[PDB]
Amino acid sequence: MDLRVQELIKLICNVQAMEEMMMEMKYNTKKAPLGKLTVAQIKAGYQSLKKIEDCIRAGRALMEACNEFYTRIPHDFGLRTPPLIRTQKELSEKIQLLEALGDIEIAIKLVKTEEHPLDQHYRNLHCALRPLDHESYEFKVISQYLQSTHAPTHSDYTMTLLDLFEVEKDGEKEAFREDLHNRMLLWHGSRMSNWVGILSHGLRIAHPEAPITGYMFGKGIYFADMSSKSANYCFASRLKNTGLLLLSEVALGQCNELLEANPKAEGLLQGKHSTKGLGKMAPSSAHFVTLNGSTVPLGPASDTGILNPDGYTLNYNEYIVYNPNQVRMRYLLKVQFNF
Ligand SMILES: Cn1ncnc1[C@H]1c2n[nH]c(=O)c3cc(F)cc(c23)N[C@@H]1c1ccc(F)cc1
Repeated sequence: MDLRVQELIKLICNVQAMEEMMMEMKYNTKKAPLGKLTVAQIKAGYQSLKKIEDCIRAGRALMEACNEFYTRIPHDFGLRTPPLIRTQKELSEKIQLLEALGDIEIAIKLVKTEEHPLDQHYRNLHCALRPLDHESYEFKVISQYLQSTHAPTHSDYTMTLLDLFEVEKDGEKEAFREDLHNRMLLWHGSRMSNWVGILSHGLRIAHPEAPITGYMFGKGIYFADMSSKSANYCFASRLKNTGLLLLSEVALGQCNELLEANPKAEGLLQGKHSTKGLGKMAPSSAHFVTLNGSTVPLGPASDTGILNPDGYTLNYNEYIVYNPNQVRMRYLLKVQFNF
């Protein structure tokens, strides 16, 4: 490759990192190594999670259900009683875990070699990654957007743009809902473990067997107009301060705008093309710009005056599309997190 693209590839294709990351989520790799991971294993996971969600919707069976889960998706809690899976946060953790294994299952297949390995990993992605000049117009806007939509309540770090690549995933230009109005350039963040999957298969909706209570606005692909909302889903740390952020063209269409969580939001569409969870603070439109016919919601964020008298109010917006054909990957940011 070019060196910058080589180091990116190195970075995301590091299986030792993937292993470290999974141990950090308390997954037992000694017992179920990542190289012995299969689609069937991971479905078995979902099927046992579904059975747990069932017990929370209904009311004993939960101990049977949690055990089956831990049998099929081994964990490592050491000498402590393995905890039960009982709260919304807990179940959503288990889903973040399984998603991640699916992306690793994918990476491990892909990183197998027959050319230099890094050049092989790269080719098998089927997605052009192109480093951009830091003096260029596109880098200017992206930096401004990165910083200017850093949310005031994600004050625990800053981000530094280390490097920028334009992304072009085979298939996407053509599949894309070019026709839909309301097209915006929006963020997506994810665990480092997941990039080989996302680059090679694209952003995907939730797995079919995934429990729906995990998903605030149902099983779509989620985006923010607030860089740090997305960046939080990188799960970076002082120990692992290099992450990646995605910018994608998102064909939003008419938005069904929602004040609070509804996992059945997808059936609420009834003609519309996306869900938008309304936030307290959002970038203001007097400040937007256009990059290749996609609106870029430049910061800073302002009180939108939005309020949910019924309960919890979102701090910042989110957008959910329920078909990959509404997403076109566009730029990938290499970001240093400064804690
Ligand atoms: C954890 N996860 N797995 C796939 N997608 C995600 C999240 C997400 N990933 N990345 C983003 O940029 C994002 C931007 C949002 F405004 C909102 C988001 C996300 N919510 C998604 C979410 C959060 C909790 C949950 F239980 C399920 C889904």
